[PDB]
This record gives sequence, structure tokens and C-alpha cells, in this order.
Amino acid sequence: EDIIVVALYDYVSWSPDDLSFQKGDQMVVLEESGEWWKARSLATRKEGYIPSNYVARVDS
Amino acid sequence: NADSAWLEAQEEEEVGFPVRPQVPLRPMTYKAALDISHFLKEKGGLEGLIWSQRRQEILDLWIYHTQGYFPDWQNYTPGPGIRYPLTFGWCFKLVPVEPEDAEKEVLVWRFDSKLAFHHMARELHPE
Repeated sequence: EDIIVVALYDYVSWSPDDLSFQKGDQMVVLEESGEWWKARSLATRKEGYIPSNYVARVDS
Repeated sequence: NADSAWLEAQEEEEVGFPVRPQVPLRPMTYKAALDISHFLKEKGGLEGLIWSQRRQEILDLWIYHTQGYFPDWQNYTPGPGIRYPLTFGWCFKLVPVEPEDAEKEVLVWRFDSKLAFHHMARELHPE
């Protein structure tokens, strides 16, 4: 099932490949290879890389 | 008036105390350098800035602090004349200007879209 994370800080992307988010946004984690994870925004449905230390995993 | 890449970088170095963690390190690539070039072009503040070694370091540290790129990718070919970026993808070059009397070269940062397609550092050297 879905890995859900909550943003602890705002993050501004400088690239179409990276995903901007605001503190408190929830995201689904699609890939966790290294420290930059691929995620999808539940708000905007846009997808891309995020800094994993800006988010907290919740649930289960 | 814009909202400047230079003024943000400069203010971060002076205060030095972020409200959020340092993003993880990741390697520089052609696509990241290209994307950062376009972002800073559109943001404003780097185009036309008068070059110094300290200014370049301030900007490199800001890019490192914000996006995680270790600050050793922003190198240029040696003078004299135009200095071309050694990292292919980075679309800024350093251009001599008329001093507006010295005599050391005053340089400005200049965006150049042809740098996305012509690795001039390599098409003009061999290292």
C-alpha cells in the first residue's frame, strides 16, 4: 500500500524534475532509492523528486 | 523591481541560519545545470552581475544550501576574453566589459542559450 508522507518545511523546486511543496502537504512516495525520493502531490497530482529529510512518514 | 538571486544568496550568507534542513547532496548533471540556468535567468539578479571570486562562492553556496549540489561545478575557462563554463549544461558565461582604466579585466555574468547545445569549453580546448 501507499507510503504517505507529510511535509515538515516548504521546498521550492528549480526544475520540472523536482516537486515543490508547502509545509503540511501530503505526498505519496513512489521511489526511495537514495536521499532524493520520487513523490506525487495529493494536491496538484504533479510528480517529481523531493528531499527526503523535509518529510515525515505517517500511518500503520 | 525583480527578486534577485544575488540578493537572496547574499542575505543567506550574512545571516547564515536557515529555518529548514540542509537538503541531501546529489551530483551535478547536464539536466540540473540546464534547469538551474533557466530558473536563475527567469528569477533575475545573476544576469549582468559583476563577477568576483567571492560573489561566485556566495552563489555556489546558496545553490548548495537550497538544492544540494556540492559547490565544485561552476568553473570557467581561463582568460583572457570570454570565459566559458566547464560544466556542460550551465548556460552562463563570463564576459569582459569596458570598465565604465584598471588594468585587470572586469567581467559580468551573461546568459547564453547556445551553451545548451555547444560545449564551448570542450569545442575550444582538449582537457
